[PDB]
Amino acid sequence: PSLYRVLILNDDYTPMEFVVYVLERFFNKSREDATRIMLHVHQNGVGVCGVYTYEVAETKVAQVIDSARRHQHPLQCTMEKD
Ligand SMILES: [Mg+2]
Repeated sequence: PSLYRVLILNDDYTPMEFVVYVLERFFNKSREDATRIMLHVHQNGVGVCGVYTYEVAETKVAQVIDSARRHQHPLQCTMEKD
């Protein structure tokens, strides 16, 4: 039962608030944690949102893209074997 990391990539145009909204909503973070991960990514260029089983991980990558495309932001999100 291998696991997979769900990451988001930093870009220069996506609002800070939407990134915080995303983590709170799709990754189940309190607003303190959300703020941390968002700030971390902003400086590091990449950050782990969470770690799940493959398909759980897969659903979360898809929901972040589908969501990002509706707010019309270019937030990049993908996965990788933990
Ligand atoms: Mg390990």
